[PDB]
Amino acid sequence: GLPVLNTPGSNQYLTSDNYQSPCAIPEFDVTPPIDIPGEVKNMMELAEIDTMIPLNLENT
Amino acid sequence: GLPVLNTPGSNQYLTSDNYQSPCAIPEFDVTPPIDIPGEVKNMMELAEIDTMIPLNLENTKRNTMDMYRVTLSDSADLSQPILCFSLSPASDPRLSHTMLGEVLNYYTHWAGSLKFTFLFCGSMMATGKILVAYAPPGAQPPTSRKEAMLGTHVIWDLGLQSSCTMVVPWISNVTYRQTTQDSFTEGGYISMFYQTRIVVPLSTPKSMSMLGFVSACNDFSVRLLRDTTHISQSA
Amino acid sequence: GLPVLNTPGSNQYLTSDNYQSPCAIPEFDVTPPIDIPGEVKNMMELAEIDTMIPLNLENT
Amino acid sequence: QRRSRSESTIESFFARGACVAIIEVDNEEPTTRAQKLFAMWRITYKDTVQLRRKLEFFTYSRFDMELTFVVTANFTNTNNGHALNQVYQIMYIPPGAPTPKSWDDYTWQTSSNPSIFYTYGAAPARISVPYVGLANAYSHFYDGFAKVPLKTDANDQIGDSLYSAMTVDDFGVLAIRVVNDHNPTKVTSKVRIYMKPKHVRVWCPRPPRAVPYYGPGVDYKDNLNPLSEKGLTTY
Amino acid sequence: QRRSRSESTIESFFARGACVAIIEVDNEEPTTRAQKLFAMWRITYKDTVQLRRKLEFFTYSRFDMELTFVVTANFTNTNNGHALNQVYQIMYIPPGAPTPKSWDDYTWQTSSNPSIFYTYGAAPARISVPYVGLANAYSHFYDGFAKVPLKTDANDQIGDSLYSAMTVDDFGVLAIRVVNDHNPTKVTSKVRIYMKPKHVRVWCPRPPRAVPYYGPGVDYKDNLNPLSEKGLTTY
Amino acid sequence: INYTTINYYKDSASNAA
Amino acid sequence: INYTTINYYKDSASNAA
Amino acid sequence: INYTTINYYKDSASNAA
Amino acid sequence: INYTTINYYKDSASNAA
Amino acid sequence: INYTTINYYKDSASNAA
Amino acid sequence: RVLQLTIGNSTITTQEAANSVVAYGRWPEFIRDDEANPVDQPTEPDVATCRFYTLDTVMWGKESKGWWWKLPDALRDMGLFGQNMYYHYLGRSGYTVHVQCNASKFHQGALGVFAIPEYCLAGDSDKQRYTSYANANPGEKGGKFYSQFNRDTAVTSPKREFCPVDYLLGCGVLLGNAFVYPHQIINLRTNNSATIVLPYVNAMAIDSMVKHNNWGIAILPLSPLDFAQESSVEIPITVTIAPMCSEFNGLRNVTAPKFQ
Repeated sequence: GLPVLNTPGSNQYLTSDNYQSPCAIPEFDVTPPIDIPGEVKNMMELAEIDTMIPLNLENT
Repeated sequence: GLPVLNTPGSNQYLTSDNYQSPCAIPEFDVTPPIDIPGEVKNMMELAEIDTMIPLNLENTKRNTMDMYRVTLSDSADLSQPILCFSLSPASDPRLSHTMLGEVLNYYTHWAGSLKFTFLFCGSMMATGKILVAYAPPGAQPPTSRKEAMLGTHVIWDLGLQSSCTMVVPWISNVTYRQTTQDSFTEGGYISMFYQTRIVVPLSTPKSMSMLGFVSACNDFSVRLLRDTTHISQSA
Repeated sequence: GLPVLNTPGSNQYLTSDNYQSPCAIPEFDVTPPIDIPGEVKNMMELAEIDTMIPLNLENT
Repeated sequence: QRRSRSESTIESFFARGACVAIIEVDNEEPTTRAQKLFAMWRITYKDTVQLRRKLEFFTYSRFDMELTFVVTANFTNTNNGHALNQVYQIMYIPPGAPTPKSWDDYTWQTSSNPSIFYTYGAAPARISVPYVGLANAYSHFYDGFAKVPLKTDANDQIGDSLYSAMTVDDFGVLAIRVVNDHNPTKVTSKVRIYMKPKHVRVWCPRPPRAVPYYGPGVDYKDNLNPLSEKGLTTY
Repeated sequence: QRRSRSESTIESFFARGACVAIIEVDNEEPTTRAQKLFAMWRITYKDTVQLRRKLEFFTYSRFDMELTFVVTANFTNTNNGHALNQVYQIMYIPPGAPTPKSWDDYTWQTSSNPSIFYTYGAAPARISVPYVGLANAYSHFYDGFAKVPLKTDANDQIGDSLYSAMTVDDFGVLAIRVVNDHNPTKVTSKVRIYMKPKHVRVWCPRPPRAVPYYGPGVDYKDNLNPLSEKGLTTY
Repeated sequence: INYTTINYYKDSASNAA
Repeated sequence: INYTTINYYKDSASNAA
Repeated sequence: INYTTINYYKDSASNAA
Repeated sequence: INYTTINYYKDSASNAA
Repeated sequence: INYTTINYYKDSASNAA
Repeated sequence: RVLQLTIGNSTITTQEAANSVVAYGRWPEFIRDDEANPVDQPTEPDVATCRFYTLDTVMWGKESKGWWWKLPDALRDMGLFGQNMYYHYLGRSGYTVHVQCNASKFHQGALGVFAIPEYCLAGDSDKQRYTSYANANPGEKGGKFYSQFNRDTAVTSPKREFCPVDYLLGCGVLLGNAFVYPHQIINLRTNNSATIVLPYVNAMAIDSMVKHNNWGIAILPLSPLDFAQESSVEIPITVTIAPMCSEFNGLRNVTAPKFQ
């Protein structure tokens, strides 16, 4: 049919990968989203929120 | 030739897949189709067909011919309900084996407004009024007529016509309810009381009969096909 | 190289198939055909030839 | 409006592939008993219950096919000797073709019949079959006979037939054998055939079976009481 | 300016796939004990800690899925006899479907439920699941009940429920068994399920858990002293 | 966002849904 | 320098990030 | 509905029916 | 005589020399 | 009837006849 | 508004006219093939022979269970349609089953008239699909349903006949699920007639009539009959069938099957 050639790095399972993958439940009618307040678009809108630190950590 | 790289998920056999597959008998002259009447294009033209439910499932008359009809008469008590059943079209045993039930046991989620149609098959001279009522969940199931007239209800006459039509609306917090016996997504309650007593003249039978149906409107919809529990292969 | 994914039905040998297949003797000078009389283009020019049937099949 | 009715379509209702049979085939020294050196299976869908009860919502249908063969193996001794990797020959036989009789006949030359060689351990086999009917649709629930007993018959057995059957042998058999010669160590195999219809068009809906099946007919013997116990006026 | 803020995005924060369970399944002669011929696993994410504590920065979320099944095997005897290559059947079961009870029931025919056949030794299985919620988002930290005890109840157990739970059975189970028949040699298997969310949208941030978990609730029993010893004015 | 369907085999039953 | 993304499957959850 | 046939090999006998 | 280079992955370190 | 030759590798000795 | 329903020479008038269910929305017609190369014409008894034939009259008592017929099994006794069906090898037809059942204003009860395509009933003996011809085609006299399943035990003389159960409908389905067939309800409160037009439903374009039986009619009393106060009450039911748009093909010698 078509002369392919396998390269190294085949049949492994790398955890950080973005491959296509077959769906298990095809033809699925997904529930549409609504405008729930307070959407986080990035982790940096959690660090930039002003939070309190513990200072006096003496043993009592 | 070409440097391919295998990904995970190879050499498995997933059952729900749409791959190409080699034919075994090539160059085949297929018999052409003809216009056989009654083509089903979708499962929803089976649920929307109006079918009868079994109501009176007492132990003398369940699994018998007479489990479909409800005996209502002149000497019946006026404060007591005629028939009562929740709106759970796969877990309620009075609605599991209907055609609406036998389709919704294949699918997990469902939503849509479904309608009931009762049929009075007494004599011509018998009259009366019947209050059929629906109540959304959250409260106690209604016991007497005094607390069951508050919800959505239809006063149904027996003299002019011999059939009502009650379209139960779609009131739900979630988009899709389930086809299991669950308490988080409860359907509702259906009850039927005497508005007024049945009035029957002399030389007329006192014991009438009633048949109840069920359907689905044109907005009913289901998803997530799964197995069923209405069969058992005894091997 | 290229993220392929094997499907079921691989490594089998189905007898009725039309796959490409590598030649064993490449660069071959094929003998050209000539107009030999009576070419059969289809099995139906064998059934439509009028042939005799055996009728009297008694045991003698 | 705003409800995807795509999950309930006919081509999506038959998307899963359920088993139709399990075939034993063994590889031992040839005994005087019923040798399972080759095994045969009559092609039919009415062997299991979940695919049969699903197809019988519909009177007529036409659809392609996609079979899938999943093969396992075992040993019969604890520290049994090791054995090389085995090769199976699945073989289709149309109606009328010569049936194999021994392990190695003249008919395993597969000179006309399509056959699938499946090396054990690889991905499963996966072949497609087009619409092989001879009418315009497959006919579930044939009503009549095959033969009609005439008045001018000699005896009863000439005009004798079988109720609700179109042909004695529909669609032939599969004939699975193991290509490798037999060993003093024996390897028990169990082939499972899956089946996934494609391009499905159906006609004339009918209600589903609700007492357990019994044989390839439409009759019944046991468990004639499907509906459970439930009160009349209890929610 | 001139700092790529792309590594910290939500779709990049959930890029790794952590384990959610380890399932034992064994293949031995059927004993009188608790036979691990088939095993079941309730689908949940709150079994490990690293994926649970990561998802609970956020109150609501919606996201797809990509599972991955990694299967190992062992023997139980030193010079144990050799055995052929084995086939596993992972099987999904939606809520309400019939649960398997033996090794080989009528329910392993996978006629509706999606199931994955995984020959041992090949690349791992790798399937995707869409957003199967029924609200508009998955709800971490449900506050209320499922049932409300009324004044008109008979006893306490009718209106009884469980704090912070939406449904008793969320998303069903997996049901892993080994297709091959049992042997006098037994092979212990340990399936590990990985999970990698895709297309992640989250809402309403909340601070993370900082005492160790205890059960599927939000409560705590032990190690109530997270911060260590450190002086006030010491650098 | 779309995809690509290319029928590879000559037979009609070989195609996809 | 660029690349090529071709979505192969019909389902929405089957696609890549 | 159609398909795609691309001959890959140089030899004449290598092609498909 | 030439060839064809098609970068398949999104990451920069994934490419070829 | 023709075919398709696409050279995949950069090196000259890697090509086909 | 009163239907002067006339087909052929006979005429069905009425005292009440409400509806007329056309099964699956298709009125019957002949074979409509635009790709037909032969233009020769078959044998069509369609010039005056669309008549209403009338079957036997059954009596619906208080404890009667049901009736069932087959088509075109019920028409082999009478008419010139019964003669064309024997000389011709294959033919098709369409039907109008008209069921009238009168009662006074003081009776009650309700029948249900179904039309099941490919109506395979169930045998009684444990031998599977083991039913003789004469017992599986009772003719215009029909058959009756039963209360409980009583299988036969006589093994040297097996009965070789059906034993359908009414709430199983014979086939195996429930009765409340049996409204997906094209149906009609003779509610004795309002109406007293029921007409159902049946198209030709079969897999082939044209098929034999001696061996195959397309439609099956089943009349179930959904509610039991009751007069004023008595315990003995009998009203009659009469069925009427009209073969519409029939055609036949392929003459041969006559065939008389045995009916013991």
